[PDB]
Amino acid sequence: MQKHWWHKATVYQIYPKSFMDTNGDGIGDLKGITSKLDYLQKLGVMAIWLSPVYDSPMDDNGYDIANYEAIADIFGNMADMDNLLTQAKMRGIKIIMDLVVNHTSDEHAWFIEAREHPDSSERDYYIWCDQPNDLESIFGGSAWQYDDKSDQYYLHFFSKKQPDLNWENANLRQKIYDMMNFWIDKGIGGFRMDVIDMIGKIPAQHIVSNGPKLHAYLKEMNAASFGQHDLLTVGETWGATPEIAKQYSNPVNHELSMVFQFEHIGLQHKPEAPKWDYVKELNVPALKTIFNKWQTELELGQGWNSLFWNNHDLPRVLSIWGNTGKYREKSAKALAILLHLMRGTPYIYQGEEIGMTNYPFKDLNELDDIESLNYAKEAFTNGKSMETIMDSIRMIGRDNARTPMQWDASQNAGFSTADKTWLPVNPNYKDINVQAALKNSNSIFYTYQQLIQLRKENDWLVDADFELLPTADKVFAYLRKVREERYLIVVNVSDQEEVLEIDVDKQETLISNTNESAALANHKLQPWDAFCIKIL
Ligand SMILES: [Ca+2]
Ligand SMILES: [Ca+2]
Ligand SMILES: [Ca+2]
Repeated sequence: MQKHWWHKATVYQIYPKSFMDTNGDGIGDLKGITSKLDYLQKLGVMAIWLSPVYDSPMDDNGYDIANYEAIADIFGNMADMDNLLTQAKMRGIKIIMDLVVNHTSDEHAWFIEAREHPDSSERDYYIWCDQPNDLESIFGGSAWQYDDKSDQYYLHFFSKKQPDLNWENANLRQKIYDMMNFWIDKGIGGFRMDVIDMIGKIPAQHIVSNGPKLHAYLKEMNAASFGQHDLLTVGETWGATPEIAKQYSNPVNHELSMVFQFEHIGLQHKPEAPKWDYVKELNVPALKTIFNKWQTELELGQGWNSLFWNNHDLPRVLSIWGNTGKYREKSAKALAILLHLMRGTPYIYQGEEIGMTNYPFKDLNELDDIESLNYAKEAFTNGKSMETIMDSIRMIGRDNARTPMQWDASQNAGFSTADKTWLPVNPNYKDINVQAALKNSNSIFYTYQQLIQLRKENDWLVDADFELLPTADKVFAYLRKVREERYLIVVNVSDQEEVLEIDVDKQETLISNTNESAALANHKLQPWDAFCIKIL
């Protein structure tokens, strides 16, 4: 197991439009991010996964790129970007850019030429057809959009303004590599690869993710760009299984460092049902099976896990799986303890470290996300009341993760000085904000800070194995072992008292949000009790 700088790293995901606004337009920008690097350094993260800040029409808020080498005017300019890289590096922080190459904006120059001149080479940069099959767009409707100018349908698994790139075109792939090397030379620390498991798509055969040439393309990409460097590459792979992740992350395959797997996220909705048909409560026994599987199947040297609870497309963890009332702070720490002490690279989504929650959206106008808006329009004429629709969106809507970062108790939680913010600031900012989190020595922030420091200083977080222990349904306990070291992690993922039928010899407490001694002696766990102790 060759160790790289990122094996001890914790990554922080920033959603640019909602992090920090510095010019009063109600939207976050690059200078905003740069001004908060001391805060992130204090937190201890070693890298930032920066969501798209490239030139874009914003149909999918940055994931529909019109120019891979230009900063969207709304975030600032290339000078601001360069300074961010510089200032971040000065503080031990690397920047991981969001690589979105499965598709581009329909306003990208390649597509404009493809449509304007169907004989051009860029025409083959996309996927066209005369007779469309029944493939569907992930944002609703057909994945094929009819273009009346050229008289053919172009593929788009996402919005109509996000035409898919043709990865069978070796020349297109090379263009992508040239663009990737453009960013590599600027000093980035890696790439977060957007739906990367779709580049092996074969539309005509209804093959989307995990296509036959997927890994060959990744090997080619690696060899043509990031491979020669020591960067962190993580792919967003919704169709990833432990076996597939081994192929992606085992160093011997020369592909990626790790990938985001969404099997645990699948528990947020009924099996074989739309994400909108959400599950009210976390099936802890189900989560235990999934986490244990990924921990066991990806043994050191054979692969590497990424660890996350939420992102810019998911409900904040406290709202979907934690507690947002009497045990908000405690459940937040519990969930933090539970995830970060497993083997892998953990990712913290902005606001997660202070325990932010979903937002109580009142109506559709207040929303912004095309996915939710498309869902609402369809659902309303298919048996769903507006109230039922708004209820699903308040729980699952991607906009819940996109409300402004809550810095303090001043106007707009200190996010901006503008009359209004692009997305509304959650009123709970009066109680939930960075300033208040930093002031309280035992706040959620310090739990994450401590977890981050434990990983940077102790090899066992990486070297130790993982063993799930038999416990009550809602109790998530496991031990990490290596050499003469044995670590016991116990987390009561429950709003109520649970049993703990174990006997151990505690020799050291690494971290705890409660009186771990009392729990061990009384053989019972208080709601959301969580701790890691070194045992004999
Ligand atoms: Ca701004
Ligand atoms: Ca026509
Ligand atoms: Ca003002």
